[PDB]
Amino acid sequence: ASVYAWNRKRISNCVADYSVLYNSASFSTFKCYGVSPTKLNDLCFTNVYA
Amino acid sequence: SALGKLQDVVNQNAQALNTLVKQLSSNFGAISSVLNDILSRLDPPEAEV
Repeated sequence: ASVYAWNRKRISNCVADYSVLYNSASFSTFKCYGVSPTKLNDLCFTNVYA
Repeated sequence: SALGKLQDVVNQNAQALNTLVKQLSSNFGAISSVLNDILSRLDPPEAEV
């Protein structure tokens, strides 16, 4: 999407593997706020939005 | 209200204990008041703060 019309997708009712995102070398910027990036698989989340 | 002098001391001590227990619910500017949430959410450089 464009930034003025940014798309939002609900992520729910699934098991999320964040170890394949953080260890991927494709992303030049990966800045997490309020949560450690290596602690993502040890937590369970509600209201996940992308 | 005959025994108010002893009950005043008892109420003051119980209220001081209740205030001391209640002060654990405050985060004091942190992201959470629970230590386990901070230790499970953050890396030690910012969990230290």
